[PDB]
Amino acid sequence: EAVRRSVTVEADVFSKIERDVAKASLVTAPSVAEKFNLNVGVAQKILEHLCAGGVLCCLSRNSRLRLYSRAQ
Amino acid sequence: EKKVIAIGQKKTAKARSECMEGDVFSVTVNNVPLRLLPDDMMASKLRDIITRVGLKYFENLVFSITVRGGGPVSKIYAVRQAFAKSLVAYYGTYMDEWTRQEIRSNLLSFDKFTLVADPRRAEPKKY
Amino acid sequence: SVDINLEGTSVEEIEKVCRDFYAYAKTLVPDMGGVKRLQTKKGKITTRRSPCGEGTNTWSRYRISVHRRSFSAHLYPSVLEKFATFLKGSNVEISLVIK
Amino acid sequence: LFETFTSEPAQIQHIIRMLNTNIDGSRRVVHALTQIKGIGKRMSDAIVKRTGVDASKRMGALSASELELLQDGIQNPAKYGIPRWMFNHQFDAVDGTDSHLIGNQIDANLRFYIEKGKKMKHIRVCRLARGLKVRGQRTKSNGR
Amino acid sequence: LLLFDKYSRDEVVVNDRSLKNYIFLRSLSSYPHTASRKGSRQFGKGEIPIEERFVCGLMRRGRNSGKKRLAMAALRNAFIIINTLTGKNPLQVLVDALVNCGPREDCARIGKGGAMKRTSVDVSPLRRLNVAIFLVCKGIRQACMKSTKTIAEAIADELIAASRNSPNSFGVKKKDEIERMAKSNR
Amino acid sequence: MKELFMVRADALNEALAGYLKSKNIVKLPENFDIIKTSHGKQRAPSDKDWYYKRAASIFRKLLIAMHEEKRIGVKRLSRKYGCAKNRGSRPSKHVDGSRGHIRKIMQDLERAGLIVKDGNYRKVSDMGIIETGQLISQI
Amino acid sequence: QVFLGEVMQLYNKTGPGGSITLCQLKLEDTGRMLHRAVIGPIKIGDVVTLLDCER
RNA sequence: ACCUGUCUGGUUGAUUCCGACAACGCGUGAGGCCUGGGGUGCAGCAGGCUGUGCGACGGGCGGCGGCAAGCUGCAGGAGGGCAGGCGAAAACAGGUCAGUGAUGCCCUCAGAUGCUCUGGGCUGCACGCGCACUACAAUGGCGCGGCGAGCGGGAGUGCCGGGAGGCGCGGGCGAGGCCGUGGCGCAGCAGGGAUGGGGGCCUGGAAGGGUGCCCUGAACGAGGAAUUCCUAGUAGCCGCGGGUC
Repeated sequence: EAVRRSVTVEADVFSKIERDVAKASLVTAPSVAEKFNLNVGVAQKILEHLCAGGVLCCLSRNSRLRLYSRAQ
Repeated sequence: EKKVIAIGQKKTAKARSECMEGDVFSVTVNNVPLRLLPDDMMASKLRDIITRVGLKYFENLVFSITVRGGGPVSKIYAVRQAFAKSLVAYYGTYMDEWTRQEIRSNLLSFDKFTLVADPRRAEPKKY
Repeated sequence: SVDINLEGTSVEEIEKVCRDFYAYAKTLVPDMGGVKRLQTKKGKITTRRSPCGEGTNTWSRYRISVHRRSFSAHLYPSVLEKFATFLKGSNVEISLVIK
Repeated sequence: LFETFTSEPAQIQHIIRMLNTNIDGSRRVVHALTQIKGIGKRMSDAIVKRTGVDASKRMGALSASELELLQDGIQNPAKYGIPRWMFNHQFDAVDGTDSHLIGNQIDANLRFYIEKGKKMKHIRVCRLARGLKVRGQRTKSNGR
Repeated sequence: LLLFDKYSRDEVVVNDRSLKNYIFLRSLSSYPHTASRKGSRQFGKGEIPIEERFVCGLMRRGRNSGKKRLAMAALRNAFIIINTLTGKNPLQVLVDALVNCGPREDCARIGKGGAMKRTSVDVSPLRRLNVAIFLVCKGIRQACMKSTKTIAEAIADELIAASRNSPNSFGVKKKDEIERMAKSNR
Repeated sequence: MKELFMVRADALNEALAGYLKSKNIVKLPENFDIIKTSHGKQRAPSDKDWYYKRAASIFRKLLIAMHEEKRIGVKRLSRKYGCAKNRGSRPSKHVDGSRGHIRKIMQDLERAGLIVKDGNYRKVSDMGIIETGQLISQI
Repeated sequence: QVFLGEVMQLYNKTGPGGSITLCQLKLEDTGRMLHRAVIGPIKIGDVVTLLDCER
């Protein structure tokens, strides 16, 4: 079984995962990379971008893991 | 004026501490202040001693701790022993002694190695 | 300025030497420094026991350790010579530096 | 919020054909360029830094303009200010000019190497013609 | 004094009377790492804290031997994801993982004579805790090896799924597999 | 220099490296973008401004060696900048740093007057003491 | 249903390895005193959990 | 011939001891011992050094056993089986004649089985096997910043170079890693570094040796029957230094 998770964004998953992280309480960068077929590298920068917007507050800034939860 | 020196040590990590009657409480371990320690486990293993003894006993006591030798984690327990040993040695010299016996009983019941050395050394086998 | 340097492998001999020399030095001078003992320079040799390859890794460790003692003062050269005559019934190696 | 999202590209070619090699657009350019036979992880760091394309771009997202900025960067790296000692095939036996072999050039040099050696009865290619380990290696216990 | 400066060890209720003796919930350090000589006194594994007993179970399979600072950093992260996914005290969800993963009864071979018969055997509370630690630290490591899951997530995945008994967690599907072999022979 | 330590170490570094780049007192070599920085390293440094960031790290090491009242050279300094070399099937042995760029990065610290030699050892001078003093005042 | 059992008496380490010991077990509310084989490390004063549903 | 002593039982790491005893007394070994390790008393002197002592005996207490030896838990304590060292009698057709100006005997001694020189081999390779190394990666790898050991205490310095390396002065050292952070992101992939090509050097009289640079990028995705080692600062992981040179 060979997996190569897509390193692209197709303007339909970005609003899909934004709806998904607004649903969930806490999401992490590898968890969206498995639930969807994204690279965790592009998944990392998406959740930082949704931290830059008012979509999710940054929890813990560590190099091993960056944790994210929904705002308010 | 008032200054005591006590040493604590882990495996081969030796740590001096100097307790003085300074202006405000401060712990500058290895010429680095406690809030700006890069290793947080170095900082928290100092802080739980302050949490156990309580901050009221550290009113004006300035601790200039230095450490050398050993690795990262044995340096944590070197200064942690040396910080508490110099704290009780200051009260034994410059303060009232029944509080020092009160403090020593508090720490020894807390953890034995805060005030006594861990005799557990690197004891290598042969071939 | 005299530096009396003495080195020895046996310790019960080199402690008898420094004891009778300090019994000799207090007769001379009261500003004589106490006997200072430098680092015991020690060495080990690890050696296989077997003269062949039939045995287990049986390693015998032999050790040598030489003990150093020193004295420092500022005296007269005739006193240095009568110090020098005193320490020749001793098997401790003796060397002196006048700087 | 896709439109305000900027960092990673939307559409990427999955594979790129260059220098008779297929290089995946999924990899970033320094890691993508090393699929070329003759370009390692050190040479590709040199080429991207000397040419000046963005290393933080996936390779399929590159335009054709910067892609031809890379293929000439591969072909003559001495043009793009790369020092001599980082070259593949430098101080040549025949022409004596420092060069950097890419792709089929290495094996065609290698096929030439065994062919010229078997003519000259060279021992080192004779063991390589039989697949034997030809450097200082031991061949009793390992390599079997 | 609080674990990781966040979580109180005092408000952690181990409901099992069997394991209350051995799960150690006395606040001795902000970190799990207490380099105490408790293994020598023959029962002192019930005296080092349960989180220190847990992080020692992580540093496993050779390449991670002795990397306790890596493990309890990867548990410091693992308690933040746990607490903000569940609201519970992450020590309380940790002790509820082990009481839901320690096998109470086991299958073993007993015979005084040369013939040995496989019989059901009751499990000691300290062994029940020792192999509850072992089964979840196996399932944490084996689920995070060659996948996109990290070490800090697989702790959070297993200990949540162990605290609410479900066949997803590696502990309880191995705990119930062990206890089924007890009923297989009794 | 007690007040050297009373700021964050890495936060001092880009404040120091950005000072050495803005004042132009450290000069880049020709091959700066491709230096392995050790023979144990596998890649060149990924940072484009790695050269300044090291010049802040070297000048900090001379700063603390003055605080320890100790003299430091270039060859001993390269040992602080060595990694462990992946030696293939052999065990990974520690190797020394690249001495060549460290020597030129200290010579530019001599031209600025930050580092003045004392005998055969270069030492931090009073000019290096003052210019750090406005930096850590600002951090 | 699981019955918790307190160990008052330990004797007769048995089995191949010797880990298994027979322990005389007290039940709390009843007080019924029963021998049982327990595998791991046991101390007098521990409480063990039994689920045999037969004894 | 032999047996008892040298043991019914209990005990101990110990034929260690308690005890009953046709045995009684002894002796080796065991122990005692010697060295290192931790605690501190004094003394001397200047990554502190080394002399002299003290400190633990299983002493105290509780329960078993009671002429008991002892066992076991706790307190006190720095410490309650620390690590080594020497190591009985008897053996073995154990190994070493290739450590020997240790050697009997046999064989060889001028076309030598002597010595020495040069070259080659001991490094050959369809294959079988032992022990290790590096791995199969995300608990990872790579890039920077920060913090960084002990044994060993000789070595750093300035300049040239991209590195290896070079040159000139010359009392004079510190690791993997860990922490912080950036990239990669489950891929035979930035895992792995085998094999091979081209160049630069070091040592040496002489490279198949070592090192450095670039490139090529193998098997290996957890390993069959089997099988080794290990109880606490230990296994394991991780480097470092010394012998060889």
